[PDB]
Amino acid sequence: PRLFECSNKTGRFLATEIVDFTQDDLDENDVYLLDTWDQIFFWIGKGANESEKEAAAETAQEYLRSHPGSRDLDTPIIVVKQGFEPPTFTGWFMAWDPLCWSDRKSY
Repeated sequence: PRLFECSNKTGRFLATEIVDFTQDDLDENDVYLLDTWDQIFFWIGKGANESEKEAAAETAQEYLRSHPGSRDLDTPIIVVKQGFEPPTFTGWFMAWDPLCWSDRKSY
């Protein structure tokens, strides 16, 4: 439910948590972490450094430890690339998306 913007300034990576916000505050290219019930959605843009995605990935696991379940952490994460916004992920937000009918258009 809560995001996590972690990016490096110049040569050092910085980890910062971001309260459940909307896409409006969603920076252009940054490393965010959206932990949902089914699984955590890892959104990685094009600008996001290779290290940021790595550090921000492990830093998030720390929070997951607070969640229930036993080996729920073993579950794999759905990697996301820059330029793809599925109507499923958006549902994880508090503000519904009009693109939720992307499937209704078909059988």
